[PDB]
Amino acid sequence: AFGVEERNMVSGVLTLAERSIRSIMTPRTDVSWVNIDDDAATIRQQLTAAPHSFFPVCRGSLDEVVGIGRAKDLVADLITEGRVRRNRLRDPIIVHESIGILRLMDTLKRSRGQLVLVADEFGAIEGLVTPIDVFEAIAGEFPDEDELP
Amino acid sequence: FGVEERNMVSGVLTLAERSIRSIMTPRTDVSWVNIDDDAATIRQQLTAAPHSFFPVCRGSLDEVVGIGRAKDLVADLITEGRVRRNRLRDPIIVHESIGILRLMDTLKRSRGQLVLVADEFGAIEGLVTPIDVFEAIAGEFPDEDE
Amino acid sequence: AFGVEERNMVSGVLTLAERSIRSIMTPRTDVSWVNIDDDAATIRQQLTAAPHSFFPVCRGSLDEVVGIGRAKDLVADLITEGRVRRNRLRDPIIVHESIGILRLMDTLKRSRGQLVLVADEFGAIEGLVTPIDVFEAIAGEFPDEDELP
Amino acid sequence: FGVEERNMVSGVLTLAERSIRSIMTPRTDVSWVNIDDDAATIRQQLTAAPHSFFPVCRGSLDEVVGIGRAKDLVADLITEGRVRRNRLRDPIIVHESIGILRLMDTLKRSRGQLVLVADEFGAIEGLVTPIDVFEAIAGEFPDEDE
Amino acid sequence: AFGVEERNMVSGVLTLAERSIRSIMTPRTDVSWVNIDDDAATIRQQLTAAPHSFFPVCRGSLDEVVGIGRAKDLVADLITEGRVRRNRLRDPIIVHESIGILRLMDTLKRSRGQLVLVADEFGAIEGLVTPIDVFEAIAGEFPDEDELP
Amino acid sequence: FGVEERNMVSGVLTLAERSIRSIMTPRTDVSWVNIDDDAATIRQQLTAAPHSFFPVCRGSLDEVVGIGRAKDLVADLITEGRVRRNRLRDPIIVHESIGILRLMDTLKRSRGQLVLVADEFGAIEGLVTPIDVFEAIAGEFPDEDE
Amino acid sequence: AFGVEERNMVSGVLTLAERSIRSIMTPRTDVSWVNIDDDAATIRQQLTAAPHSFFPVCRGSLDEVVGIGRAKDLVADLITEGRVRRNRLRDPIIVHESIGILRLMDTLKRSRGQLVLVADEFGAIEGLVTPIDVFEAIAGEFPDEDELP
Amino acid sequence: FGVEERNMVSGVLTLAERSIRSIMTPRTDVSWVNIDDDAATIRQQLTAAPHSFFPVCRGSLDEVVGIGRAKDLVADLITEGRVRRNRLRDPIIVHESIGILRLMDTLKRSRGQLVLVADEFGAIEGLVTPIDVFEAIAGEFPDEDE
Ligand SMILES: Nc1ncnc2c1ncn2[C@@H]1O[C@H](COP(=O)(O)OP(=O)(O)O)[C@@H](O)[C@H]1O
Ligand SMILES: Nc1ncnc2c1ncn2[C@@H]1O[C@H](COP(=O)(O)OP(=O)(O)O)[C@@H](O)[C@H]1O
Ligand SMILES: Nc1ncnc2c1ncn2[C@@H]1O[C@H](COP(=O)(O)OP(=O)(O)O)[C@@H](O)[C@H]1O
Ligand SMILES: Nc1ncnc2c1ncn2[C@@H]1O[C@H](COP(=O)(O)OP(=O)(O)O)[C@@H](O)[C@H]1O
Ligand SMILES: Nc1ncnc2c1ncn2[C@@H]1O[C@H](COP(=O)(O)OP(=O)(O)O)[C@@H](O)[C@H]1O
Ligand SMILES: Nc1ncnc2c1ncn2[C@@H]1O[C@H](COP(=O)(O)OP(=O)(O)O)[C@@H](O)[C@H]1O
Ligand SMILES: Nc1ncnc2c1ncn2[C@@H]1O[C@H](COP(=O)(O)OP(=O)(O)O)[C@@H](O)[C@H]1O
Ligand SMILES: Nc1ncnc2c1ncn2[C@@H]1O[C@H](COP(=O)(O)OP(=O)(O)O)[C@@H](O)[C@H]1O
Ligand SMILES: [Mg+2]
Ligand SMILES: [Mg+2]
Ligand SMILES: [Mg+2]
Ligand SMILES: [Mg+2]
Ligand SMILES: [Mg+2]
Ligand SMILES: [Mg+2]
Ligand SMILES: [Mg+2]
Ligand SMILES: [Mg+2]
Ligand SMILES: [Mg+2]
Ligand SMILES: [Mg+2]
Ligand SMILES: [Mg+2]
Ligand SMILES: [Mg+2]
Ligand SMILES: [Mg+2]
Ligand SMILES: [Mg+2]
Ligand SMILES: [Mg+2]
Ligand SMILES: [Mg+2]
Ligand SMILES: [Mg+2]
Ligand SMILES: [Mg+2]
Ligand SMILES: [Mg+2]
Ligand SMILES: [Mg+2]
Ligand SMILES: [Mg+2]
Ligand SMILES: [Mg+2]
Ligand SMILES: [Mg+2]
Ligand SMILES: [Mg+2]
Ligand SMILES: [Mg+2]
Ligand SMILES: [Mg+2]
Ligand SMILES: [Mg+2]
Ligand SMILES: [Mg+2]
Repeated sequence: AFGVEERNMVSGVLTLAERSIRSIMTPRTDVSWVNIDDDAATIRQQLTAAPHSFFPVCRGSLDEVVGIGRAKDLVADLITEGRVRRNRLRDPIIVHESIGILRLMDTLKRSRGQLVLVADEFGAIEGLVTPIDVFEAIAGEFPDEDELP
Repeated sequence: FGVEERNMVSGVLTLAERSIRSIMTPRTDVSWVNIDDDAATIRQQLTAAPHSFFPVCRGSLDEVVGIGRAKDLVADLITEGRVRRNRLRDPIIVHESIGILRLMDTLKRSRGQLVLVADEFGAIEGLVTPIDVFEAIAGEFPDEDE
Repeated sequence: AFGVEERNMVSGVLTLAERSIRSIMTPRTDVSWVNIDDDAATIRQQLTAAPHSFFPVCRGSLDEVVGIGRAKDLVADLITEGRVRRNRLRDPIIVHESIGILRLMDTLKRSRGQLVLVADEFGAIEGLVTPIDVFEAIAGEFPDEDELP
Repeated sequence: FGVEERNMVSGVLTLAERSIRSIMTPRTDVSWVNIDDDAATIRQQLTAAPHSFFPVCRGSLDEVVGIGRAKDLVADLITEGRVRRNRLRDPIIVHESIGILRLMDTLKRSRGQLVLVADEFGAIEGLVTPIDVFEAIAGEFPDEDE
Repeated sequence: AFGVEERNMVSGVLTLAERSIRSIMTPRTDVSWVNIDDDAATIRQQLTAAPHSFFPVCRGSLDEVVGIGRAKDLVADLITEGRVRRNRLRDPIIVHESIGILRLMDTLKRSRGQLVLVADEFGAIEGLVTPIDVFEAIAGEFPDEDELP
Repeated sequence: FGVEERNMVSGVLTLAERSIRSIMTPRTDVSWVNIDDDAATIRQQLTAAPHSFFPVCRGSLDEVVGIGRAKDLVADLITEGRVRRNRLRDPIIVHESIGILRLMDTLKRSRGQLVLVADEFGAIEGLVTPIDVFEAIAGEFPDEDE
Repeated sequence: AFGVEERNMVSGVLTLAERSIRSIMTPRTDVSWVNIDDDAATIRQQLTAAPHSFFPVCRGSLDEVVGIGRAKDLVADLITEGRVRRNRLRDPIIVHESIGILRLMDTLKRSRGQLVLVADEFGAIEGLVTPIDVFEAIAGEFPDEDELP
Repeated sequence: FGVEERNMVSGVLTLAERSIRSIMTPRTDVSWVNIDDDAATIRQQLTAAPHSFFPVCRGSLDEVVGIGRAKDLVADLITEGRVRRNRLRDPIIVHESIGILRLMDTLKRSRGQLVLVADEFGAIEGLVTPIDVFEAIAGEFPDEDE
């Protein structure tokens, strides 16, 4: 009744509680984030080149997060107003890496499509996670358009 | 405790038995862009919906021209006053009968783009993304507007 | 002799004196304004994307109004000189929101096509108004190209 | 007082009786761009006139190619040395006999663009914007050069 | 043997010594100058939009002249190096407006195709002049591509 | 003194008697761009010469394709690796027999662009700008390399 | 058995030890270098316009070298992130001009395709060299795409 | 000492006797871009290899479409999602039998671009750059990955 795919997924589920958030998250070095101080042309190019829809919007560096922006809203602001509208950003959802995957899933269920940032106590961004990252731990890779197929 | 794992295992072991119809976003809930709408109408639709990809169609849902990314559509609508057809992505379309395991292989190859479910005559029955499959294993991940 | 359209317009006229400027003006959040400190490419994009012909030109923020610019003149300056020519701007016409619509109409008649800014005593811009905004209070919506039809 | 309201009400109640001819900017006062003029001539014309939209024509007013926004025309003239035809807006044109109430519906749909008034043979009789109708109700809103 | 054209030119010659440099020069407000602090895209656009070949290159404002640049050299620098190369600029030739046209002609003969700046004792640029400006005083207008024909 | 004026008046009164041949830059001194040269060669030629406008030709001077502005040619050569033909200006060409007064009217209409002097078979005899005429009245304004 | 080409190359080899690094290097004035403080559009244009693959990446001026960048990596960073990623740069290899060509060849053999900078004791960049520069001293010119053929 | 010079002189005096085959990068070691690969695959290939120029081919090495510069290919892959054919450089191709001296003349004219070595039927045998010739005189200049 069941085959290799199911067995692998069941194994995945039974190891979630042992794996770290660090092991599944998109790491700091691969975070795509918008520097609100960049010029409109630069940001616009970045938004179209990335496969992602939500972006931390920050002032000068990744750790200086002002909010989370939706690409489709950001592009509109940048074209018509020449800058990101700060008051249109969503509040970040942020967790510590130590909470583990089961607790993180509860948070992701409440995040309504928004990425979750992983940060230390001093506010340093360690990475970010979405439901896809957890699902991959169960069912295997769903690579982005700019990742190996 | 241990319940979350038990429930997820149960979910996995019933995947091959459930239909695509039972997990997909149904036709009635599809957000799609009518390329013949005026630009202000489409712009409003795009910001109001929570989704990032939209079928882009001429006049009705079944008349699919391509799949558009909202962030690209928005820029075109503002700078060109219309959706640029030649910027749209090719649709990925499956028949509902292929089952969830086969659909998962397709979704892995879709690289983030929604997959349309259509009959042999081209009628769109719904659409599906990896989240829809994940929900069958792990419970609901409600959209912003749900 | 008269029908629904006339009755509605007459009702509109007979309620002008009761309605506030706030209720008819384009509000602060929707003001399209040019930041004289932005680069030429950014401003040029903003001017072509907006349906409007006149723009407050400001230094760094909306409240820091230097003058009112005509898009067709601004585009020329930006292309040929790389910047807005400050000395070519028109002096702003500015009223307090409390003056009411009848008095505002007198001002609009004298403004010769230029938008009127609505500001508080401390110089904070609350909005802007043109004859179209008053006419809409009488005759119904005349939506811009980027507003719902 | 109360006079402003009385006068505006009187204006409203005589709208359906007045002709489009009586409120429009007449042919003799139309500012239009001759696409065959040299760039410096058109640039000067555009800055000197108070208007934002111009019929763009080949050789004479009746030979309308499209409607141009001054801010767009200016950029083309400087960067390309000529008016780009394919950037012009489609003209909106009515017959003078349709009356002011019907014209108002057209103006609401024109989204800021002037409406041309022309006869059946294409002769341009004048043009009209919402301001021209508003003046019939509320009195004059003189242009910069009036 | 001679007609209206000759008579007009002879009149022009016989009034040169009475006319001021101010009356023939391109005035300050119409000087096209490059701000070395502008970004490459802005300057490049300015150079192609202008009909002129030589440009004062200045730091922040017209009066802060660093040298005179040749458009064809400037464009090359801007594309390949992203900035104007200061050491490639030519030294400015500068006169006071009071020297009169006959003396200015001697200077123009020595300027080898380069525009001459007209400045006051405090270094404020009042305008610029080339042989065309003097010739126009004799023979009538030779308008630029962006001037009325 | 008074000599400068006397000499300039004498110059004016002999203009209608002098030939275009006698004031033009002769064929042998024409700087022209061979569109078939490699980009580095043309770039070097453009910086080395003092002139701003160049006939752009295919293989030989008489095979004129258009007139190019150095600042435009340079950008094309760097970004495209070649001269873009469709960016060139239309040549203005006169016969040497028209005389200086008529040539002056042409130069006034050329808006800064050099005028070519050619025979009926298309052979380029030289070129002329307002400076060449001015020199006939006022004495030499030597180029950087003269 | 041997002809003019061989004789010339042999002469070249027998004079290497007498020639200076200064005589073969690309001099300071012709170094193509990336200013990490420039905007993405400017740098991108510079990278495509130059025939070179490796570039010193510097902060504000050539002497302030942060590392050596590979064009293909830089372009990717600039498009997707809007800036050069400093941590992806290679460490510079730097020699003093006095070491002579034979010693420099040993260094070039170890540089694995990366250009070698020539600098004084105070860190002023005098030029840069690759194996092509040495080979030209033996076998004659191999001009770049933007150099005379 | 004096040995480096002696060895280099020996190298020079055996150039005309050595084959192109003996100095070229052989077919098996050619890095080439398959234009039909997906963008992420090509992007990874380009960053991983130490080389700057790549033959760009359709399906197999012999099906050469053009030569691409990595920095240009990368930009196209990110902005367009594919290699733009019309941006590629024309290949320079020689037969292995022409010998090293003649090849050096070709390399001097190639302006930095690799030269392909192919047979009369179009089979690519290898490729060569000035470094390959220099190594025959002066010893190895190993690539980053060698
Ligand atoms: N701004 C971002 N920067 C880096 N990675 C991101 C970003 N947003 C999403 N991701 C990653 O993209 C992958 C797919 O996640 P998904 O929820 O489908 O987002 P999206 O479709 O917006 O990329 C996940 O690995 C996720 O961690
Ligand atoms: N255009 C669309 N119309 C209707 N539902 C959609 C659309 N795009 C995605 N969905 C649904 O939204 C839910 C979340 O899917 P996800 O892949 O996160 O897409 P998104 O973030 O773009 O909404 C899924 O149930 C999916 O089927
Ligand atoms: N710079 C501006 N920013 C925001 N709204 C504006 C601006 N200029 C005009 N408007 C609004 O545009 C609408 C139409 O006004 P109108 O006088 O026709 O100006 P325009 O044609 O220049 O847009 C009115 O609601 C007016 O308040
Ligand atoms: N191109 C034009 N030629 C002549 N009159 C015009 C033109 N455009 C507008 N008008 C007139 O200018 C007056 C103000 O109209 P409005 O809609 O404010 O346009 P604008 O601000 O562009 O002049 C109206 O009487 C209108 O008919
Ligand atoms: N940088 C400049 N800014 C403004 N006017 C200029 C400039 N350079 C030349 N001119 C003006 O252009 C006109 C033609 O002069 P000319 O010597 O032919 O220069 P060019 O061909 O470079 O424009 C003259 O009126 C001259 O004063
Ligand atoms: N392409 C060219 N080849 C040869 N002579 C030229 C060329 N362009 C201009 N000249 C000559 O240069 C002199 C100065 O003319 P001018 O109009 O100032 O041009 P420019 O500043 O571009 O050299 C004149 O004698 C003119 O005939
Ligand atoms: N960034 C650079 N700036 C200036 N010259 C360079 C640079 N990189 C290489 N060169 C020069 O280019 C020529 C060819 O060297 P080569 O090793 O083939 O590098 P590339 O192919 O990257 O240009 C040599 O003269 C070398 O000194
Ligand atoms: N696309 C390629 N595939 C395989 N080898 C290459 C390629 N390009 C260059 N080479 C080899 O790399 C070595 C260094 O050559 P060089 O001209 O410095 O090129 P690069 O710096 O681009 O690798 C030479 O042996 C040359 O044959
Ligand atoms: Mg990513
Ligand atoms: Mg989602
Ligand atoms: Mg993962
Ligand atoms: Mg991934
Ligand atoms: Mg939905
Ligand atoms: Mg996704
Ligand atoms: Mg849902
Ligand atoms: Mg608006
Ligand atoms: Mg108006
Ligand atoms: Mg309103
Ligand atoms: Mg409105
Ligand atoms: Mg008028
Ligand atoms: Mg309007
Ligand atoms: Mg009027
Ligand atoms: Mg000028
Ligand atoms: Mg000159
Ligand atoms: Mg003059
Ligand atoms: Mg002039
Ligand atoms: Mg010459
Ligand atoms: Mg000139
Ligand atoms: Mg001369
Ligand atoms: Mg170089
Ligand atoms: Mg190399
Ligand atoms: Mg050398
Ligand atoms: Mg060289
Ligand atoms: Mg290799
Ligand atoms: Mg090379
Ligand atoms: Mg090797």
